[PDB]
Amino acid sequence: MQDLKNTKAPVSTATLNRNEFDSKTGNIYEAISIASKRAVQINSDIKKELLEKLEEFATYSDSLEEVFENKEQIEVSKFYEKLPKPHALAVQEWLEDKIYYRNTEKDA
Amino acid sequence: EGLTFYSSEEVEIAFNERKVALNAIIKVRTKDFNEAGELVNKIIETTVG
Amino acid sequence: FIIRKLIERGIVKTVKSAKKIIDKKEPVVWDILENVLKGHPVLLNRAPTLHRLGIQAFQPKLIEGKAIRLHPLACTAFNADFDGDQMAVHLPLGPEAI
Amino acid sequence: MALLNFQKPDKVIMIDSTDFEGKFEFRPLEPGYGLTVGNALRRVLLSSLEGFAITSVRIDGVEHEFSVVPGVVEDVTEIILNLKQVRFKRQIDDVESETVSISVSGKEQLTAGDFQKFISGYQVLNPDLVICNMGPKVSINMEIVIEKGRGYVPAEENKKSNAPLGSIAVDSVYTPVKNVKYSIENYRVEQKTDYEKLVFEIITDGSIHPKDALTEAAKVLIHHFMLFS
Amino acid sequence: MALLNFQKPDKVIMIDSTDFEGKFEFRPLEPGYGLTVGNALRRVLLSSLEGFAITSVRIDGVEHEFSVVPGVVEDVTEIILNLKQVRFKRQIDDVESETVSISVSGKEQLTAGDFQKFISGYQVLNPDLVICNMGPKVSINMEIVIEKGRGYVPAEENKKSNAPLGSIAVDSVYTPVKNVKYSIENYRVEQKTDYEKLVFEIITDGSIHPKDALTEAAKVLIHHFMLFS
Amino acid sequence: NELTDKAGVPRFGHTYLYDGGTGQRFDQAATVGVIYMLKLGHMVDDKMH
Ligand SMILES: [Mg+2]
Repeated sequence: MQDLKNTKAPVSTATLNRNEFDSKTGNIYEAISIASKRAVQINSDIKKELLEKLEEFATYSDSLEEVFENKEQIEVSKFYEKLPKPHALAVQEWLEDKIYYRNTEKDA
Repeated sequence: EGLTFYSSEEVEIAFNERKVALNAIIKVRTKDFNEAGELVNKIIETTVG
Repeated sequence: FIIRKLIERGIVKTVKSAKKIIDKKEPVVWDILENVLKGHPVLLNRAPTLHRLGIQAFQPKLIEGKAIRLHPLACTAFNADFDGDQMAVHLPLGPEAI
Repeated sequence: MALLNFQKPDKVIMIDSTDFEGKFEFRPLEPGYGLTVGNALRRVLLSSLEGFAITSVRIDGVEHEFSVVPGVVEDVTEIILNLKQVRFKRQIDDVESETVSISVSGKEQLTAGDFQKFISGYQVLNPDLVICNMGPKVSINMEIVIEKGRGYVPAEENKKSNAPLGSIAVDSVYTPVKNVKYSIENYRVEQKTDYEKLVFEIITDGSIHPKDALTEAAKVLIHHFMLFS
Repeated sequence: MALLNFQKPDKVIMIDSTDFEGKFEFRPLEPGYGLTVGNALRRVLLSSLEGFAITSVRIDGVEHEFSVVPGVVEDVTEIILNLKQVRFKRQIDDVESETVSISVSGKEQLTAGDFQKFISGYQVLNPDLVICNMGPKVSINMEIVIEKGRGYVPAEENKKSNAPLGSIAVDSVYTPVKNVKYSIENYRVEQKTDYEKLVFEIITDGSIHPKDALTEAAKVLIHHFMLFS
Repeated sequence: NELTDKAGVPRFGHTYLYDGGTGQRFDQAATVGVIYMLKLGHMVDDKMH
């Protein structure tokens, strides 16, 4: 699993160098497609980890109130919220050559 | 006007000290391309702005 | 997205309660929206869109008032002045679009 | 007790600090106060601070600042320009002026650290500063004058009528601060996004830490405004 | 310890001052410090000083601000805009909020001074301000609420959810300072003519004395600048 | 011009202004005076959606 605590991906939108992004494939569109597929995978993994963590801190309350207050759950959710977005993590992985891609049609 | 400066640092110091005008013609030493296309230091007549 | 973060934080268990909280404009909504805006650009479009620069992506920031703040350097591309012009805001959803 | 409704910062946050540059943060601020504090501190930091710098230099065989010393790569104009960059921190108290006549030979490069052996009351803060490049057979003799002053003073005001013949007046950068810059960013507090955050950039020459300069500026402003009590 | 040669003023000197206008001097000052002190004080004076104003109004028989009181020339909107202009000076200490019930009849003109017989903790500084022109047979029964605040609070923020029916919230301009003007003149101390002299002219609404306004602005500036210790 | 001279106004309204944030006089004089402004019906409350 990725070390989300020590990730170098930018938190917000940043001006990325297009030449570095498409250097490996020679086509910015192919790189964008690969990055988005990896971003979908990263988002799935992050959702699974967050769901497990929330289930660990989930408290069973039988009250019929519409608003609940769980400070530990709120803190965990805030920590996950402050992390970079999945697509930013995918871009950071792509820049660091941490994404493996293969074209099935070209290798057939 | 007419002052010489070792770099942009002294120009900024003088401008912040109000000892030189923004539109004054000054001389500064900084990097600029030579006739061969290389980066060298030379004294160039310029303006604080 | 704010609804998703509300259910993740455990404040509200249903989308209806999240909608009620959002409609009341509570400070927690702004705290979540500040993080949600990060890394999720919007698309600004001014009609007529004569060239592709008529639609551009910008990183949104929360501001006060009811007017959209535009960077001055995009005006030439958008052919937009501040004499009463309006622009449409489009929000991409999927990671591919972002 | 009436100051309950006025939002004020709790501390000045220090992001990055070296011996030459520093970054400070001041948040949250009421609207308009960031500009006031930043402008006041910038003006005080620029105008007020004192320092020491070279005022006059004489070389053997030179009569004016438009000649050539035999054996050095740099001309006398460049020599004076590099001398302007030498930074001095006082070592012995109450020493306000020292005239140092140096003699260095057998070196291909004369650095500011060579002056330190012959200067008594001052410590050179940048000993690695190259002053002149010369051949191994060249011997140079300088007499430099170090004085205390404020701010930036060109040669015309530093000129003394009793200076020895052949001496050239040198523009002196006495101020320890090289540049002060501040920018104000909108800071969000609960529901309001009109609150302000002030960040500060101070670049010094090494004689004073940027945090120390900021503290001195704040102390000076407090002393000035206390008289309205 | 290097602050020996900075000539600092001894006191702030009051040339002429009434309860509404005051002229002050600040000397001797180092060059450039007059602008810093003057601009900081002007901004703090025009920004953060506390005051008193009206927050809610309830006229009997009037349910919304877009109605009319029988027999009164001015509509409720003009009455509200005039009520916004009433100025209060605190007479009893520790009084932060007061509810005033006003019943005026038999008069041809409702002035702010007519509120004084019902207000206990505050003093009307402009009793000549006309609220409305009425007929001799018109009886006006209104309830106003006076509170403490800073700057400007719109009527939207002043709306209380527990207010009685017919209560109309009003815009509140809490600022007590009407004008701050400063000038910088050169001052000669012994042989140096470069020292600066600061002149201050402050116009207040009468709720706070100009000297007290200067003292409070200075207090805010000290409180902000202590954080850089 | 005669009316401004009588009123104590600089001719053509050309007066030196001062910045509210820093207090420094602007390098060039600015045209200042009273202009009649109107509020039009194209208000932002009806256009945000
Ligand atoms: Mg237009």
